[PDB]
Amino acid sequence: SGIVPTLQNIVATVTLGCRLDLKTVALHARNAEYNPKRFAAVIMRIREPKTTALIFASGKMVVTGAKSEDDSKLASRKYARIIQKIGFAAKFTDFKIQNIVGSCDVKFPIRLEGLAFSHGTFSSYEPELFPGLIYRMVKPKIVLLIFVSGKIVLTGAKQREEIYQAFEAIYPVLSEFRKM
Amino acid sequence: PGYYELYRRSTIGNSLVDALDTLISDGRIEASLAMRVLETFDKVVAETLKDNTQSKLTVKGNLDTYGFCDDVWTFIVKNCQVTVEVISVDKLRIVACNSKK
Repeated sequence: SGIVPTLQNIVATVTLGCRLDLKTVALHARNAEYNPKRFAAVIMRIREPKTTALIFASGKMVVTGAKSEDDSKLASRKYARIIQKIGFAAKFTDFKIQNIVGSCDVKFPIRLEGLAFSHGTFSSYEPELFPGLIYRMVKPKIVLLIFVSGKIVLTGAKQREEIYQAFEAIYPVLSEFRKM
Repeated sequence: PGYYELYRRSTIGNSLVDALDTLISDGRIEASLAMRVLETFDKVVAETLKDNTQSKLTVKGNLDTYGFCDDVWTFIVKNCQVTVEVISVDKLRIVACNSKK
């Protein structure tokens, strides 16, 4: 294909192994918002790497927004370090990436309804609901959002390799339905 | 069944606390009476700012820190432009409460 999808977002979970007083975290950490009435967790953001963590009373958290596996682990470590610095027996445990999202640009337009009619068992296209075509790939198990513009969204991957393999697999069919 | 107390941290509210404390130290009033004045103050400020305020200013700058706890927003804006009715400000702390119950 000659193109390599760009990783745009990585979601990871981390068990800090120790109960937390969310009310206290929200009070001593900067850039933290806590509104239990709507979500039972403290939302905290940091600038390097630019990410957002969801911290729970159970001591477990979700780190989002990271653009690489390293930034994800690194950011996760900083959040844990803050929880500690606040006064908890937090530890960096069970780090695990749960989802990777990537995007592409094949540069050419795509006749989506032709692609949907051709691959009916994998794609759901109804512009009324959503402008992009939803392609549910089997191997690897990656969901793609194909747009008329040639823009491609790939998600559902746990290894960055799946995004790459998903894109290579779809390129031929994308090319086949190129508007030209 | 009351009003926010953040306004007691303002220039006029802090001055009232000062005046109130001198009368307490002079033994001219009881602390309870002072507290009751402060609680009336909270109401009066909320009503005066709501009915006798016309100005509309705007702040533009870099959000250094934000925070949201207990239905309160706190923001520290650095290197910003405050325009009233234009003012350059190195740092500005903003503490705000919900307009709703």
